[PDB]
Amino acid sequence: GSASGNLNELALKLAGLDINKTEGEEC
Amino acid sequence: ISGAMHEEDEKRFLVTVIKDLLGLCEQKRGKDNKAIIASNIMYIVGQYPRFLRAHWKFLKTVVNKLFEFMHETHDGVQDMACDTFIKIAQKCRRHFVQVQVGEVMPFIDEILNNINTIICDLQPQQV
Repeated sequence: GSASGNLNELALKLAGLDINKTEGEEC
Repeated sequence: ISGAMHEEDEKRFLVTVIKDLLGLCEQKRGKDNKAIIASNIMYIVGQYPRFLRAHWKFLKTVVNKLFEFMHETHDGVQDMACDTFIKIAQKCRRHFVQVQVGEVMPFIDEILNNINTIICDLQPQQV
């Protein structure tokens, strides 16, 4: 098998994982 | 069940499991939820070195992401981040010392040049 690449695009997805950072929103 | 499937089934399965945990993480509101979801993805990845080992670009992204969470203030996350990091460094030790494809310098180097920026917020034990 050659296997060029694919997991590279699956990495940009993980880039979207919030939890804290700033978050300046409220009621 | 890590290692009970064929590496190829493992890949397909893990891509499905974490693509949707990531998706769930963005979905649920509240650091409490995101912290739980986040810890779990990390536990999972930690259990599948063989996966990580075969996919450098993903490995690197997980480790850099683990470095980010070492500055996370939400209770427990920092412990999760470090615990996962040690599993990964053991099981994937070579991939940090040898130049990987698409890179010019051993990843260890980048780590050594930033020890301080990375451990900044960590407690003594985590350090």
